[PDB]
Amino acid sequence: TALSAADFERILTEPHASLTEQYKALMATEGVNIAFTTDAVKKIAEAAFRVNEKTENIGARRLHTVMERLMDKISFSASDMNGQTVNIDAAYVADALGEVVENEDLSRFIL
Amino acid sequence: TTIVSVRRNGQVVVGGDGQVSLGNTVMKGNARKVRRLYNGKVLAGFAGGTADAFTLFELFERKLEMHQGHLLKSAVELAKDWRTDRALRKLEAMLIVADEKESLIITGIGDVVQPEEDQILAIGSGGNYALSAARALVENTELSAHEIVEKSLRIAGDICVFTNTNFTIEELP
Amino acid sequence: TTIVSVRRNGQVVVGGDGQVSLGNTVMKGNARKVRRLYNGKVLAGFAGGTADAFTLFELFERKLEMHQGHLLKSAVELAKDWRTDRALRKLEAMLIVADEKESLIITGIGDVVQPEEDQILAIGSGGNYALSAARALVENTELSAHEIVEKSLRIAGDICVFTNTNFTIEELP
Amino acid sequence: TTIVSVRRNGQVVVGGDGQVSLGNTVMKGNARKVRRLYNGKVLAGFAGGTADAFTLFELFERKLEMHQGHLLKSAVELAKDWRTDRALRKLEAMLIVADEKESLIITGIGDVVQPEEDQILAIGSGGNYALSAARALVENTELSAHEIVEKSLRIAGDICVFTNTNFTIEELP
Amino acid sequence: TTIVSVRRNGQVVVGGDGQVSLGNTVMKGNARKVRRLYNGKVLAGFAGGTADAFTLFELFERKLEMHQGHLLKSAVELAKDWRTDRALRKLEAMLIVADEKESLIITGIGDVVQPEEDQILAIGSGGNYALSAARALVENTELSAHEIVEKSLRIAGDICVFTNTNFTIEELP
Amino acid sequence: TTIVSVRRNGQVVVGGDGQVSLGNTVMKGNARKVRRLYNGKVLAGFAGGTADAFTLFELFERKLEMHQGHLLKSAVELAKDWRTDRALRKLEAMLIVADEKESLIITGIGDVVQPEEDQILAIGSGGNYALSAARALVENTELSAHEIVEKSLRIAGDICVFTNTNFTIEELP
Amino acid sequence: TTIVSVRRNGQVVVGGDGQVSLGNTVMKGNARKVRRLYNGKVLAGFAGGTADAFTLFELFERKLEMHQGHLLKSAVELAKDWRTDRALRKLEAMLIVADEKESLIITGIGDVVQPEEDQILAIGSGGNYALSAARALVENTELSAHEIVEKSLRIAGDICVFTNTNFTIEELP
Amino acid sequence: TTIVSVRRNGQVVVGGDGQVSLGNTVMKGNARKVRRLYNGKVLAGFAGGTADAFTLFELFERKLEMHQGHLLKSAVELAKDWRTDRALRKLEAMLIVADEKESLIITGIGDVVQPEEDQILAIGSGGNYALSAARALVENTELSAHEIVEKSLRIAGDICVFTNTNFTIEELP
Amino acid sequence: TTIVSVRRNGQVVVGGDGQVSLGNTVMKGNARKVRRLYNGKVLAGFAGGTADAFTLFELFERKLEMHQGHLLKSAVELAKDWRTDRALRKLEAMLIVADEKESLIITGIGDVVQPEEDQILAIGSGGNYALSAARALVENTELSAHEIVEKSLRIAGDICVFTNTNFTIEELP
Amino acid sequence: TTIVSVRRNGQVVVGGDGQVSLGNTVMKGNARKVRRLYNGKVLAGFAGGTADAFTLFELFERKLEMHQGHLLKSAVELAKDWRTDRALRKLEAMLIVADEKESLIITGIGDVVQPEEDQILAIGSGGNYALSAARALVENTELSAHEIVEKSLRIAGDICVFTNTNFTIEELP
Repeated sequence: TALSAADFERILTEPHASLTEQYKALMATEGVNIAFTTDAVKKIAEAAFRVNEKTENIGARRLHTVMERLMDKISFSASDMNGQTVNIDAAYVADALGEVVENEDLSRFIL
Repeated sequence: TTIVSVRRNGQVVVGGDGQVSLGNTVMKGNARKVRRLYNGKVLAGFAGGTADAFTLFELFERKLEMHQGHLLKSAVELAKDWRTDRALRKLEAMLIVADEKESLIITGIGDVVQPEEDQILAIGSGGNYALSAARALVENTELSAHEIVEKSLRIAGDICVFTNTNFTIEELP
Repeated sequence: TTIVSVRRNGQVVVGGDGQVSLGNTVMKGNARKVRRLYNGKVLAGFAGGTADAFTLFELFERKLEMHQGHLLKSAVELAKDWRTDRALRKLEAMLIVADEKESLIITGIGDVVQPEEDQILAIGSGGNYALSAARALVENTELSAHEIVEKSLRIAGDICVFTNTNFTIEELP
Repeated sequence: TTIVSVRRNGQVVVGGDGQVSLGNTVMKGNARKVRRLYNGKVLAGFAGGTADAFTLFELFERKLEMHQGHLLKSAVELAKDWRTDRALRKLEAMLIVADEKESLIITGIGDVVQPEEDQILAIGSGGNYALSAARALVENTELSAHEIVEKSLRIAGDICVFTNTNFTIEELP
Repeated sequence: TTIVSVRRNGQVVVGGDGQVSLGNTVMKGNARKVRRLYNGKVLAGFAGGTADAFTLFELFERKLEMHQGHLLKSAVELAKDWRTDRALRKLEAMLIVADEKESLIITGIGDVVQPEEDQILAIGSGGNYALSAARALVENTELSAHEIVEKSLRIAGDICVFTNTNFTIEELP
Repeated sequence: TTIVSVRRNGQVVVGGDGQVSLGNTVMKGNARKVRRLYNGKVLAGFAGGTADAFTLFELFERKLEMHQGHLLKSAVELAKDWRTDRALRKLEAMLIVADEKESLIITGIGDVVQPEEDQILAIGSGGNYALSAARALVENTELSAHEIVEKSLRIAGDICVFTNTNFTIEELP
Repeated sequence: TTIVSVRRNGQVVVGGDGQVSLGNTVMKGNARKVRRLYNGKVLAGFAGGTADAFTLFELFERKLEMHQGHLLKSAVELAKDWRTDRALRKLEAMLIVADEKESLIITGIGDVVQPEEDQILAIGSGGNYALSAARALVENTELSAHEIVEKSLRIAGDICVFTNTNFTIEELP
Repeated sequence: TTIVSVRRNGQVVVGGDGQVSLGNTVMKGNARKVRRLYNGKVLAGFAGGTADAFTLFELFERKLEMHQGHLLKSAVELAKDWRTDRALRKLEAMLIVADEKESLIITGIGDVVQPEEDQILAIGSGGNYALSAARALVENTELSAHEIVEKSLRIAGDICVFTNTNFTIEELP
Repeated sequence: TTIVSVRRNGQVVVGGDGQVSLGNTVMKGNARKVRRLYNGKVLAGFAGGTADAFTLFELFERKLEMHQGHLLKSAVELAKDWRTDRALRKLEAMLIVADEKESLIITGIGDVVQPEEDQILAIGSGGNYALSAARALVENTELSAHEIVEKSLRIAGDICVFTNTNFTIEELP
Repeated sequence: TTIVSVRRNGQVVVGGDGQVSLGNTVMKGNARKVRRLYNGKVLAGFAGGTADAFTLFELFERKLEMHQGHLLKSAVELAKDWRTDRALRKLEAMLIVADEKESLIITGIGDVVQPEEDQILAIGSGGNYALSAARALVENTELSAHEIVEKSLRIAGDICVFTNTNFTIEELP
């Protein structure tokens, strides 16, 4: 079966080497700790699902492209911010990527 | 044929009669002209002489079950298959397609048309007769999109000699 | 239209639909294409274009009036007003006329035609349909004239896009 | 053009647009296609070619004058001047005439036609559009004759490229 | 031609005359128009001018002896060979096919049609004449599907000038 | 349609009505006939029956967003795709394109045309009517290129039966 | 040809080109297509086939002679000689007639037409061009009738291959 | 168009008007119909509806700048591209080409024609008119090939409705 | 042409006149229309305008000298080359072929036809005339197949204007 | 054109006029219609509109200078290039070819025809006129094949409006 909103929430943590862990570790080596609250995991699974039902449904691999946009601000200046516990919550995730509405299909080629 | 579609109160109905005409004779009078697509997610009514009318239907399916049922995108993806260098033949028929979201009319020549503000669509010889009764009703009555399609179809079967009172109607949700 | 007449058991019946069609649209559905002439002692059903159909009819009537209603003679007299030097004017319309004794089919270029042995006559775009169905029933059932007429008419209204099902049937005691 | 007439509640209304179209261009837009005859006690609306439309109208008038304005008899009298030996001359035009008592549709090859039960009549390229819209409103609202006419006329002017929206409506107290 | 198929009491008959017409002349008058397919499992009658009429026949065989004689599937597999991007030419003919289970009509344009409730099928110029006599009989007599096809074929040979009384009938089982 | 383009005082306007005609009926009356291209750098108005009219539009885009929006070069690059050994089909339509620099008219047959000294362009059935009013104004009034396009379009909607007063106008800068 | 007439400020002007074209060649370029009638108190310009144009003209003149030059009554009297039993003979030509008080357009099948509010009339292949140009000028400038006529005539001679620029203009003090 | 070429006293002139006709209307009236080729070594005038008329022009260039400007050889090399097994489409146009040495007329159907003894060439609707005035002059006057082309073009613009007095002339050396 | 073949008493004859017609003129009047195939084993007569008539002949040869002269099989192998997906062009002609065993008629459209019980075959404009005389003779005389072909051909040359009395006959064994 | 070829006393002549017709006008009147092939070994005269007429000429050359000038074999090798599966286009023209040995007529449709006993060949609009005069002479005079061709050509130039008295004749040896 396909992966729902809830199914995208679990695949983000439960699996060994999940994206939540992989970034927790790849950013711990920089000397930085990061918290992935639960109300913020919902807004990443039900925010990568919103994109799969308005474009090609690439599946779980959608999470990678979403995370990479989220862990974009941190991944760059992580070294220059050694020893800090950043709280990634609903407020951060929300204003981390922006919004993604459909293209323009209509107004372009339809009379 | 006479294929009409009205949309009122989160309702999308699509009706059509059932007369297969050959010359000035009637070969089959029960024919289902409005079919369901994508597991029942979209409505499609066709007109334009069996063969082409059908292959146009199929081509829009192979486009829906390849775009997650995104009506508008499926429509344009199909239209673009005519507007290229190497054309996709040319079909003597047109379709009225609609799901919970949008409703359209696609021609086998390669064009997609959106309804006018009132959201009413009709096609086929008995087309404008139904479209005239529909607009009449929608603008002056409270009738449901189903009642209207039902009423409008009959008004058109009694004027068009290629349309009967034997119709099949489908609605969403 | 479809006008058919069967004669069986001292009964003569003339019936026809009521669809007046202008182009491929339908103007009137309750037309009376069969009427009684000469003090109701003779049946007349007409196909062809409306106007001519009526003039061809009104003409046969004046003839019937001048000839004590002799169906056969009146037809001939009328046909003879086309079969001469000074033409009468070709009418695009045919009549099926019948009285107690005879059944005849008169045309607008003047020529009276008698039925074949079976005594069945039919005219109109859906003529042959009614004719086929009628020949079948007369040859394979004990159905009365009236029933065969009624039955054939429908079988034909179902095939002809110009014939409806609103019938007008007249029989002759 | 588009001329339509609805009769309801002891009211008879005859309305029509005003577009005189030469070829695919428009010559006049404020044409009066409906006029009053016999001391304003009878309405007439005409479609078809301008000149013939007029002669067909002027002819029915002279008849009306000679018969105390009996709409029905005048119609027949005039039809009978085509349904004879010495033709009158086929006119490419139709009229819709109506007085307090009757509504009729006369053509230029002579033949008077009565409406179907609903008492609705329409002629012109945009006829059936007004006819559909009209049947819809008469069967599903309590709208007055006048309103139904006005409403249908527009619904049709919107579909026919030969019918505009400048209407001329006449009712009969 | 005139090809008709009736189905009554677990009986499936398929008849057709034998007149090969060229212009308004008769070239061959014995021709077998109804052939047997799949070792005698299915009946096929064709119409539409030799050549195409034949290549359509063959194409339906290469589809039966490639689908275990599954009429309906073979039909659609064939039809789909026209409704694609790269068409399969276009044939000026049509077939009436039927086995113990179902009966169909397949056109060389790419469409399959199922009978109407009565299960009667006819094709060719003499088509509707037979279809009219058939329905007449089926609905008003006890005659076997064979007797009916037989009777209906003759009624049609006496009206169509491209149909004779020299026919070949096949039935199942 | 009527598509017209005037250029006065560093102003480039391009207007067109919004009537999609099918036969002599009107299917859609709001249609945007003037669209924007290359992020809003160029104006394009089309005429010639949906499909082709559109694929001609697209093809000029794939040529602008492949030549840095150089109108003239994009035009000719497109035209040359018709003037070769292996043609690019043939389109039943034409475009009026214009940016701050130049204005043109490209036909789907493979030719590019530059305006005449006054810099006015019109296409479509209502074409010359607008072009006549335009030249009238440009040469005798001070009106802006927008006011003129606006005025000229209406003059043309009142004469062409395939042009309405429901238009969409775009200007640069 | 192109014949146009504008009336503004108690002035009435009728003007037209001078190109007599036989087939796609040109026979005469200095033709006078506008002339004065009834002691120069009424202007007449004619389009259509030469001869007919002339007979249509000479006819209106005799009428004008018999009715003290009443432009309106003369037109109607002449129209009525077509709108009757005994036809006059269809003439392929139109006239634009005008005197101090009225402007009118008369055709050869009998039917007088009045201008729309703006009081502008034009006929001929190049009619609508002059008409569009004229409407533009009358609605947007203070130009005299004469100037607008002169101006529109040219704008039309430039678009019509049958209209040249050699004009003949007549105004009515 | 009207394209004519006279040759007198080591002079080679090639003129042509400037009217682009669409239907019976004039779209552009300045158009350069005579262009220069091979750095100004050869003159080319075309006729036959833009598109093809142009692609024929280009194809003769790709043959000149591939054969050192050898007119005659370039001509034949081009002609031979039509006279093969695999044709080169087919063009609805023809060219008059001439350099200091020779002068020709090449058709997009694949043929090259040499003048007649007098060395005069004309093409297009206005063709023969110019060719008639040309021969008239060449044979009876001393006028230069330029004066003649100039004079002959006008004579042809006053007879052909598709030719104007707005021409562009080129000469060699 | 007129090509006829009779078969009586182990005799197979095949005659044909010799008139090659172009328009309504006669170009060659000796032409051999009946040729011998497979070392003299089979007779072939053609009709249908040289070119195609010939290429149909060759194609039946390349099939005989590839199937051991098995007429029937060679025929069908050829017919099947038309009834496939990728057609074999289409020939405007037909052949009458016959050896000691069988006799046939093959059309360049892809069909093979066997004679009727009497074993008489004719083709070409003069076809049926010969076929009428042939049947007349075979059924009422003792004449040899040769004498009959001879006699029938002449009867046909005297009625068909595209058939002469200059024929070439071949027989087997 | 008019192309004729007579053969008397080891003499083979082939004449033809020189009028290139375009519509009903004459473009070139000196044109050489009879050319020499294979170093002067064979004569060829063509007719049928430049282009095709020419490419048919070339294709017979590429076949002679590839078969040692063997007329008959070169002819058939060329004809066979049309009678195959993959045709060689189709040419609107025909040739009369003759060397010391034989003389033929080859059409660009794929057929070769040999003269009738008298050895006279003619083609083109003026064909039969020359062929009539030729046979007249050959059968009743002693004139040489050259004198005859000369004489016969003129007789045909005076009757055909597409043939002149400006001819070019070639003979062998």
